Amino acid sequence: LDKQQVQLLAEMCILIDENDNKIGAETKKNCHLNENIEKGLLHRAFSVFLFNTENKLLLQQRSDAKITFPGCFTNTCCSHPLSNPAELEESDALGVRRAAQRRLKAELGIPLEEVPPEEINYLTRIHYKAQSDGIWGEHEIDYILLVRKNVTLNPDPNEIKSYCYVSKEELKELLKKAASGEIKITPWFKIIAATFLFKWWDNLNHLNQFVDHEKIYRM
Ligand SMILES: [Mg+2]
Repeated sequence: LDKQQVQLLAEMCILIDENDNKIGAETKKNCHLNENIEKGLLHRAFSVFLFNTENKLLLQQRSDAKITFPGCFTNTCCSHPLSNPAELEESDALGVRRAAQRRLKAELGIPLEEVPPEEINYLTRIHYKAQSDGIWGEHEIDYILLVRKNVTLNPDPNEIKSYCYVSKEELKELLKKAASGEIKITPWFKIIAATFLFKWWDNLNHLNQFVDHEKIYRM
């Protein structure tokens, strides 16, 4: 496996129960092993959907170095808060927003100053489980975050092998090519595009009717 990505496997994730209450901490490696997921290990995560002024969504294609879903197209950023004081903060989901700011800089090279927590809109949470291969997989309650800004980019090639802003029609053609096997997409992107994505995209200026901090949608 890629050395840089192997080093990130030692990061401490936040373990949660099924209602997103923190119950412990565990390494990223252990949180993504199917053998631990099969026993119910679950951690907190987030997914960013970043739109620019032209109302295009910023997608990334994961690098081939990623241990789970390498080379797959997905939304702007999908990662997780760490088990440290700053990112465990539950007030107004500030820990998750701080982690999103941190990873947007680490993966896409977006300056910390362009995406401070006050620019990151927490919409709702989705619970899902998937397998990448026989060894690795995912099991998380994902905080869906939305950003609307014309950021600057300087991505880390270790993280992504490409990025692109897409209009709604372009995302639709992308999804068609994924159905043909032409390209691959991640499960969390597939789930969200099939459920809430186009709904939020049509109301970027009035996301209020779409905010739900109470329910955890079980996908
Ligand atoms: Mg995860």
